[PDB]
Amino acid sequence: EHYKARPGIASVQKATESAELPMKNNDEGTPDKRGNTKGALVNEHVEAR
Amino acid sequence: VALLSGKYPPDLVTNVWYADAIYPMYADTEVFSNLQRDVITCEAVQTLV
Amino acid sequence: EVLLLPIDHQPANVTTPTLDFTNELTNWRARVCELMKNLVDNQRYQPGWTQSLVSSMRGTLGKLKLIKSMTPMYLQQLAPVELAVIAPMLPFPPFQVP
Amino acid sequence: VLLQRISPLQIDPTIISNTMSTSPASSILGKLRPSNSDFS
Amino acid sequence: GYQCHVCSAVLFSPLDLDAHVASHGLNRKTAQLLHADTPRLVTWDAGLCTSFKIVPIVPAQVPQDVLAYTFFTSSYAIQSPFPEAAVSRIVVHTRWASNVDFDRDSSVIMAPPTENNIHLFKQLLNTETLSVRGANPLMFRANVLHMLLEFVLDNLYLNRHTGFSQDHTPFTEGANLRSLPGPDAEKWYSIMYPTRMGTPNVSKICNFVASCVRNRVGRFDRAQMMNGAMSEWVDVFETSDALTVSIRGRWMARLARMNINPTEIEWALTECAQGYVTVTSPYAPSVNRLMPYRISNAERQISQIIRVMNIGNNATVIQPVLQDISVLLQRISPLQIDPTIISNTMSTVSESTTQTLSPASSILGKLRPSNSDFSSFRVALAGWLYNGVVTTVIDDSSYPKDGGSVTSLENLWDFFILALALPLTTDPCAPVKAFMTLANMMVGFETIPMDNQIYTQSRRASAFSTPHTWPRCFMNIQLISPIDAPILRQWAEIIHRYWPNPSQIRYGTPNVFGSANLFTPPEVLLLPIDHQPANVTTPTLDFTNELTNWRARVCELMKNLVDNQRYQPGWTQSLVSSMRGTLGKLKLIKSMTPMYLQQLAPVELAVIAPMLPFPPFQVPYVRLDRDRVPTMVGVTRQSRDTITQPALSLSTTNTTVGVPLALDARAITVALLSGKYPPDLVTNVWYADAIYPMYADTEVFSNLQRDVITCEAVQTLVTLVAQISETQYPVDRYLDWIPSLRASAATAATFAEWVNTSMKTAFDLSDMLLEPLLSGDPRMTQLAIQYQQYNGRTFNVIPEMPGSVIADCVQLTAEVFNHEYNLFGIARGDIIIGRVQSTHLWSPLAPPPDLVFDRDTPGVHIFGRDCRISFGMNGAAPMIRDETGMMVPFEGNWIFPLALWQMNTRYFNQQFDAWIKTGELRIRIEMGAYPYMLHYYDPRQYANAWNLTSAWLEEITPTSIPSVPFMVPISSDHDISSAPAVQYIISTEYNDRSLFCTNSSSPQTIAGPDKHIPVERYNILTNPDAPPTQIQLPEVVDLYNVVTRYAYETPPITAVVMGVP
Ligand SMILES: [Zn+2]
Repeated sequence: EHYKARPGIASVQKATESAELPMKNNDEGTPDKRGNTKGALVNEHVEAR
Repeated sequence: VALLSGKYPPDLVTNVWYADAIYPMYADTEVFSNLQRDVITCEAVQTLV
Repeated sequence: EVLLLPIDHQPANVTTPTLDFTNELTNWRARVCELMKNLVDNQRYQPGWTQSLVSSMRGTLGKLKLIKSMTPMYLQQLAPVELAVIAPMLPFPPFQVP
Repeated sequence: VLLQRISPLQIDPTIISNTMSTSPASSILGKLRPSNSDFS
Repeated sequence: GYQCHVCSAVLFSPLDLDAHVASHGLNRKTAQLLHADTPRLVTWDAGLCTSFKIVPIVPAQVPQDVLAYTFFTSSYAIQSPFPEAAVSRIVVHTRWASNVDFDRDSSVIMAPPTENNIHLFKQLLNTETLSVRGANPLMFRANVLHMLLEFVLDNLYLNRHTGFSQDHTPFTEGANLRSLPGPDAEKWYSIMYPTRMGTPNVSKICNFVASCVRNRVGRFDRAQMMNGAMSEWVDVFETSDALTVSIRGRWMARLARMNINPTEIEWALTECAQGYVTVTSPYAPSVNRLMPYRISNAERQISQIIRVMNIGNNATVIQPVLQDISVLLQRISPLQIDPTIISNTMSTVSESTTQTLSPASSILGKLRPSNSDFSSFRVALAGWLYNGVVTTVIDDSSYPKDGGSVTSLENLWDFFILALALPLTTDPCAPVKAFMTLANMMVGFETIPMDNQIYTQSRRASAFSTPHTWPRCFMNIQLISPIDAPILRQWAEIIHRYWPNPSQIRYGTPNVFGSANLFTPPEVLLLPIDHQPANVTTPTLDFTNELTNWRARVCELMKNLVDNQRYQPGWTQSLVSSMRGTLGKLKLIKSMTPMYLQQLAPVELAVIAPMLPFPPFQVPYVRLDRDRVPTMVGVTRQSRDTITQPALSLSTTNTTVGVPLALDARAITVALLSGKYPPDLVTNVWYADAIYPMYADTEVFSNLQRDVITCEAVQTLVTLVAQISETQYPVDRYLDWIPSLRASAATAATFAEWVNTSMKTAFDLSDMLLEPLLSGDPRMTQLAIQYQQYNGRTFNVIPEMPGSVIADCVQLTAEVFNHEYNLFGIARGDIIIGRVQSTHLWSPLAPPPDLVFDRDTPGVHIFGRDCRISFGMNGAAPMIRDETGMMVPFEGNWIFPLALWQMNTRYFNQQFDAWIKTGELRIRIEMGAYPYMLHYYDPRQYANAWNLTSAWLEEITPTSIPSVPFMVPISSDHDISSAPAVQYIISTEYNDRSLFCTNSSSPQTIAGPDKHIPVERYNILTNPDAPPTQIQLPEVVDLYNVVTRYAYETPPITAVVMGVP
């Protein structure tokens, strides 16, 4: 083990582990198995704020 | 202030720094799984419509 | 096979001088400092300054114009290379509008 | 985060202080605050 | 506090008790601007001037059996000039044979080549190298440059004369042999004189010395000037080498250019005193002093520009200088302020008690005569020397609150306080403020046309600070109509008519000193006020100068103001009488301050102005011409992208320098109105007593010594940076063959700081030098200065760069290194990692040309940036991709660049090392320069190189290589047996130059690499037709020369030049 990594493998890989993460799901507004639209009851613009 | 300041290390060679920064990043690739998921995302649309 | 950028890019070398005005960001910093020097120069637009701050203001603008900084050298040479390396490996590949 | 971990650029704000070496000159050192290291 | 002991009286609070006893009785820039460090120029060396020693490596076989022990001169303890050994190298140790008084903490110390010298090449830019034996082959050039700079900055000494003998022995008859001091000297007389030893033998040293010449030994020249004193300089034949003899010779010439005699010190100090202080110099034959103090004017100008760049604005660096000059004027000036003059002359003013104003008593509450007038008046006088940097202005607070009105008596006096103080400032916008204060006193009473709605009449007069704000009604007096503004018309005429005139006083002694001023001619100063010379030496009161005219005309304007029909009936008649009486009283007040400032203060300024740590810096005092008002002054330190010419890249690259400064107009007015003399003084006795004690200082000479180091360091920096990066100045480059990295900004900025530290340590400097040159980009450096008038007419000064012997000697040592690379532990060329197994005894630093190959050799495959390796399936051989698209097996001759191995070191080790050992293929790895390490094996036994070469090949890292090992056979004298030896790493070119002599006591060398003692070095002995003062400098080093040895002495200047008190 003569050569050590100049940016550092343990530093680059720990950021690539969270670049690997997929996009968070957005579920509200869509119906469930019964038929009810899931999510909270709120004004849409108040929710977007 | 990030524009007005900032410097390189006083010993960098780009063919060392980038060859050492690319490899752990590509070692945690997920492109072959994303390309394998996009076919299913494309294929669900016909079975919906 | 294109990646739209709002900055001009040049091929990468590290031996380019820090005070080239071919680099458009360094040119932009220089022109803003020259415009502010013309703004301060003749003491109109600033009545009520009791002392003569024109020499000191012009000197501290000249230092900020002639500061050494490798960030405008970086953004046109090595930042688009790193963006082009990173971009096809992203989980949400880039969505650009011209 | 990943651009900061890959990039060679070391952003330290002390170049401004070494250039100024301290009025209008100290006012920009008040406005820029080079005691900070938050560059997100 | 208890009790005094004169009378038994008890008190409290010892602030009372000490008065009771008296009644019984009666950062960095501030430091460097005043007390800059003094460099150590002159340093003596009583030892012999060499830097190359001869170290033995392997011992000779003194108890051998082929030849008896009585053959050897080691059996008799005979001291020899060269170490007897089987193999002896020459290595580099600066000052192994020296004896100095003040060491320079910089030296090049090398181990012998059997040990490891990698710590001299991993020193500079290797902060990310893991192993303690590896160094980056991209920083070899910067490492070698820093080693050469250390090598010169060590050897900058002077040769010292010690003493001599006469040889009583018949060795070298009648010669005068040097005796160098130290703990012993017996081991030195063989090393110094190789030709002194007798020659009984057919040993190689005795073949040499018997071949040498005889009459060139010891001392052969001297300059004996006096009986019973030192000889001045001698010439000795002794062991030295031409390179450090050349360095110390050029340094001796550089110091001898600066020399001054005791007579010109007298001629300089007499003119600097301008006749008041007379010093003397002896008139006799003397002994050859050395006083290095004369420098050219270009060095003074460059050191002036760097100080002005230090006093880029900062507002506090130059304030202690003005404080120091005020305190210095205190100890000289015979003018003393007397605040009782005004309190006397305002007593007898006739006025009524029934009035409620008292104009004679309002002005004493305005003035408040106190003690601190001096330290606000002499700062205003000291600011006349520094027009270019300091712009002294009247305080913001000394103006009235709302502008005031002329009906206000207190504002009427507050105008009078400013009208006297404003001619003594140094801002160019003083007369417009003097006009605008009265135009603020009169709003509504009478009006004049202005320029805009912004800078109208009712603006505060402090704001008119630039030439653009000067109103058209002031610059053209006809616009003020005398019908409805007669007092402003009259005050404008008084300003345009009776404002003082600039002049010139001629300080300076440009013979010994150098005129450090720019923007002016040398030997001249510029004053704001006109001056006359003193005719009589018994001074007495008169009323004829510009300051008394200026005091009179303001009072007469105020009398014409109180004599106004629009203004007089608002006041009572006794009050008008008292105000007019106070003005007529205040016209003719006796004060010696105007006559002082006219005709006796510029003499003090011209006397003081050379004896000064920060020499003056002025732009021309223009009186009222708006065309030539200086609006800026700017210095540069770098250029733009392309322009290599300062006259073109100066106007767009500068830093504006200059800071304002506040003053007290009330204190200046009190100091002007109240000044008296000693009651019967004579103004030559006063000055011959006062100026005398401060002319035994040496700071005015030591700053001239300092400016040499300041000017030569920037030239050494701009020379040494140009090797590793491109610049604008034309230099030669001798070290392109050593591989270097591609220089960014941070590489040059780091390398320049290491050069700064290597100067600052070696010349005994504790403060900071060339730091503003380090703040910017140090690649493209230039030094220039300019100032600009109002109309855009710019006056630039670009001082030339005189040559620096430090950079001259660094380039000389580079030229010598180009032929003596083998001495500093570097080989030139590249290596071959084939397999050679034979019983031959050729040395791998000088291989036979059968084994090497090149790009021109046919059938040789060349590998570049492309490496694709196909594996060998089903018994077929694996292949690698040629540069020209071919696939070749693992045979033949290959050529690699070193970086190709470095980027793929572990993948190449597992593929290639099994084939280099037992198969056949050769790999020529090219790098240009590499450090080498040696291993001496015995040629009668088996040897193998694999445990060394595999250990070298495994440790190649993408950022470092270790030093390259070799295996050299030990050259025995007598007949030996033969054994197989397996060599792997051979060199390409000749690298066996550091070898000195083989077996050194035997008659010959039968088997092994041999060489005799190099005749081409010892030219002066072996060539009878050569002149003694001959060097062959770029090719050889010659190891034995004539050297001059001085016996000068360096006394302080007050120990030679004495002044009569
Ligand atoms: Zn007492």
